Amino acid sequence: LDLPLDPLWEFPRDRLVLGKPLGEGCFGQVVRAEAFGMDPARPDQASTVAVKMLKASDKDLADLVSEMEVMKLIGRHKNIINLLGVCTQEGPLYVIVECAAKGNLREFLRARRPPRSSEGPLSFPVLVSCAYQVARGMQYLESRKCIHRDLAARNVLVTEDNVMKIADFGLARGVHHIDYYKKTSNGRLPVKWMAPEALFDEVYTHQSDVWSFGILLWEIFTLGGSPYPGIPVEELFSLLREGHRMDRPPHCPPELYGLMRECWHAAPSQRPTFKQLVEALDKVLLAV
Ligand SMILES: C=CC(=O)Nc1ccc(-n2nc3c(=O)[nH]nc(N)c3c2-c2oc3ccc(C)cc3c2C)cc1
Repeated sequence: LDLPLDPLWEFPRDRLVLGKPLGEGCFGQVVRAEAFGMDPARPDQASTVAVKMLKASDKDLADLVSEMEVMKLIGRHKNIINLLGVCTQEGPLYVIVECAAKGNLREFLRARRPPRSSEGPLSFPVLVSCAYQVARGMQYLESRKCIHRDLAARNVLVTEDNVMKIADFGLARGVHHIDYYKKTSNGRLPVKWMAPEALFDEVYTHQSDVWSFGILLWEIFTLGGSPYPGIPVEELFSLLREGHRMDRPPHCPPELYGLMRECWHAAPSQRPTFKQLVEALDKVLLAV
């Protein structure tokens, strides 16, 4: 408490009904919720939102406050998870964002793996659209000087209308104390998304995010596959020092594997920019 009141963002906590937790092992810090009157022109209208709360140290408060203020600054875009409001007065700190109903893109793809017996849910144009939308979101974040630093399919959320929304672009990443052997409770090894300059030299640019986007492209066109399959972290270190790159996935046209390999060029200036990736993927989508 004793946080400043920002009337542009403050939302009455009694207009929230907190619901079931999100994430896997977060001690009830992020929950689904219903909000009433998030649109002040429809004060009684319900909507589904997501709420993040503390618990907590003085540092924990400052981290969330900083994460909140980052979202305030970055502004709104169709392909990111947008801040909707905050509860800072007369109670616990809440940060309210959009709820993307279908969950993260990795789980979305894996659950959709294949008269229409030969037709799985996911067609090539819709896979390209997913990649294009993420590229557009990332191009927006870069224009606002935001480096994501862990861009991955697990950090892209999918709305009821299959819109991609980049999540956690404003989360603290503790880049100076990453356990490179860390395996998440879902079995993910996040070191597998890190650009070499980040992993080896602790340098991040927008071009490091471009590297991770290449890994994300590979996840899309393997319908949520795990990158560097079967390669433990110790071997990944030596393979990246030798310049190893992932193989072309099955059922993946050369245009897309081409984009992947460009995103993994050693020199960051020889990777495409997000603006170039948007245009390249746009051409593929228009090719139908
Ligand atoms: C300990 C690890 C952990 O916490 N892991 C986790 C992973 C995903 C989600 N998650 N999942 C969805 C989803 O499926 N649809 N829509 C969402 N907004 C979703 C969110 C979500 O909610 C938020 C509310 C406020 C802020 C500031 C950020 C978020 C995020 C990212 C929550 C927790």
